[PDB]
Amino acid sequence: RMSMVVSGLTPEEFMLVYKFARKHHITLTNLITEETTHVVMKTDAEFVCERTLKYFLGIAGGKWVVSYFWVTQSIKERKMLNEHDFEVRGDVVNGRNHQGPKRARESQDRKIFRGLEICCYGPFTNMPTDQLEWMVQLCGASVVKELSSFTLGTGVHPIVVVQPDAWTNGFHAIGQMCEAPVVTREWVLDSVALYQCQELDTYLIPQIP
Amino acid sequence: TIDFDEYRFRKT
Repeated sequence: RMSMVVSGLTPEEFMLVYKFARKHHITLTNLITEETTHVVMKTDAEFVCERTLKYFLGIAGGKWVVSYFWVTQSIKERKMLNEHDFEVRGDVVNGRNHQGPKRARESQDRKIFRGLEICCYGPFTNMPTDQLEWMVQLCGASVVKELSSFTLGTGVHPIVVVQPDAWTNGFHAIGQMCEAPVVTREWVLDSVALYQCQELDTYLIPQIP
Repeated sequence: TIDFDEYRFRKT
């Protein structure tokens, strides 16, 4: 069972992946889903990539996140090489060797956002709300559509995530309508990339009294 | 029809 998406590839490079996929009989799609087993990132020679939605969702699903060099080197050697040898080591934002992709694959029985309830509040850009909500679900969070539906239950802890630069403002007034902590979206992305629930401290959005 | 102009999240 295999199914791939690609990220950061040129059309010419995609075309080689398809040929590769076809020789080895691997399903290749445009969109990542629960069915997806492999995420092929464009990388440099040290297996460092850029952060894309597929990158985040590949890690969140505990999928294989491997260098495009996996494909090209396999083509040259005329056999399917070990995913383990081409796994992404890190990314250009959070560190060239954080090993987020390996950690997540091995850590699906102890998810970083387990026991949290998360609301993706207000506008977001370059990333639809439903994909952000989906990301944190894969990482174990409960999704809340509206601030007033946060569980008052000690069973789950609530967190509000917002992207301030999408606003035009009101995101300093969320703390007047509930007591849940308000952090930027970068808290999620960094948490997912590192596959480590980050301290809120550096991500907190100060609220108006 | 597949996407190519994926957005890259570089803090900012």
